[PDB]
Amino acid sequence: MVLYFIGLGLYDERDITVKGLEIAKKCDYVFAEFYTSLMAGTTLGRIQKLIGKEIRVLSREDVELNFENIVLPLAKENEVAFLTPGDPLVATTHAELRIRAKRAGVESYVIHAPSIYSAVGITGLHIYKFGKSATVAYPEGNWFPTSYYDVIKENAERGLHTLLFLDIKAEKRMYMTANEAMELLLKVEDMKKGGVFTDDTLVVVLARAGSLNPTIRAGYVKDLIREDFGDPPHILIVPGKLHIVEAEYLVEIAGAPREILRVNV
Amino acid sequence: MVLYFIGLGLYDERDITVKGLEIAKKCDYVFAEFYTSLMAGTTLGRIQKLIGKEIRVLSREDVELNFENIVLPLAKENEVAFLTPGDPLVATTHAELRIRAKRAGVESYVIHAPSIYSAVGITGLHIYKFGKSATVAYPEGNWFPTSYYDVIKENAERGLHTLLFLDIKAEKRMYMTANEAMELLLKVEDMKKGGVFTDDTLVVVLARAGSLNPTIRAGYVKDLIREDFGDPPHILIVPGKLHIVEAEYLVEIAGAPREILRVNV
Ligand SMILES: Nc1ncnc2c1ncn2[C@@H]1O[C@H](CSCC[C@H](N)C(=O)O)[C@@H](O)[C@H]1O
Repeated sequence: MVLYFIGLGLYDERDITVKGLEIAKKCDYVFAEFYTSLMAGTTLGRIQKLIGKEIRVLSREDVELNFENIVLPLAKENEVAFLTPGDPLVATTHAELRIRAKRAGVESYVIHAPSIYSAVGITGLHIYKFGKSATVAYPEGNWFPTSYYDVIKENAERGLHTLLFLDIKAEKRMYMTANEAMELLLKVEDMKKGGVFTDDTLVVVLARAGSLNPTIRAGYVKDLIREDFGDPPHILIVPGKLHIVEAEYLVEIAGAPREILRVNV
Repeated sequence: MVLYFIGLGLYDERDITVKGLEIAKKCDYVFAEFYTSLMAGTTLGRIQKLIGKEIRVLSREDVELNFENIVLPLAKENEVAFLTPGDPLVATTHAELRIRAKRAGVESYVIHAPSIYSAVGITGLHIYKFGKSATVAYPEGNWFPTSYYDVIKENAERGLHTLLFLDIKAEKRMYMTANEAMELLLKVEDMKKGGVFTDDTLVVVLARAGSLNPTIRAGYVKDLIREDFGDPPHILIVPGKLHIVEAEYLVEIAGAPREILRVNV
């Protein structure tokens, strides 16, 4: 009669909360999805070993089209868990699944976990200064989406930071790198000429948040565009004007050039 | 030779990540602060029991004025942890403590935990649509803070949602309720008269996120301003223009008036 939405956290199998782990262990059935994002620091096998239960992986179609036929029937008569990377319901489509549960007469509860949305706090940028967020999507064929560029423009215009989620082909386990994202933005700039993203733009790269050894780097596009930030996932941030405290953290912790202390504050 | 900043999560001792717990258990010394937020579902005793170590609680003064005298000295020759509610670097000034660690020759690492900043996803509002955030502070003396009102105005004009952290006076055991926040906002409205926050404004209240049964309510200020949302902590949200799916969730899960289903495109 109960369905638990449980977040797995940021990077590896230990990023699930103690609460999430203990609940998952007591569930009769455990499902999971790895299409909204991936857990780059672990494997399905290691997650299963930790929970001590077999985990049935569900595809985007399994969930979006058949959640009520695959998960809910069992949840109607058993304790069922649905694991998701990060924090449950951060992904836009997940919230609606709680309505499906209600419709099916199944109670649902949410067990939170760390999300990259809040983990960016490790960049030293004040969380309250982050504005609207966006996703940089790989262009393909004759389709060249650029709305994320406008998001940066609108946030920066108001002195706000912009969190940019990078494209991920979960199924093929292919991650867009911060370098590729920078190249794309420069490409968009060359087309819109809005003066939003150039070689002189200050950016922050956060790779493998959740790991004990994440890569946190800050600097100008011209210098970071070909830098190796390590293994994915990568997150790109275009900060707005900086509070001196933010700038000093970027210099001391993220290796930012001293120049930001006078140019970006 | 190391200092770990470890988040404890939203509501109780089990909201810590497994990673955080396993590291905390092996630390030589464990410190913590409980003034940045309120964990309404646990006690110091229960936290100490789970970690299996004595925890020295620090006051805001101990941290802000003497972190480098109380914590860092021991971190030079031992493995030390500093625990905080939620995520240690979200809506706190703790990021700066990493700079103090560096100058003291102490390596620091961050272990994230669920944060209210991302937990708001449980309200059904799309996380990417949240704009700049703000804090509703208790007026004191002749000083009546109002900057949060302008944040709401700015986000709303862009169609973005506004997350409002609520004030907390840990030493006085005072935790601002959503009701008190709405009352303060109505007063600022009368002063500035910008048509930003009135009795007809739709708001969302999330109380005790992290618990299994948090209070999630949506409705007009005139109807919710005197409603009992249960024990603190509380957070208030002022949505911008809603997507149809957001409205459906607010109606089905947060008990909002079904009239909001009729979005004005
Ligand atoms: N479980 C919870 N439910 C509702 N609001 C919460 C909450 N935890 C924190 N808050 C809100 O956030 C304020 C503290 S701000 C510090 C937040 C913390 N670092 C985090 O990551 O969550 C509180 O006064 C309250 O308004």
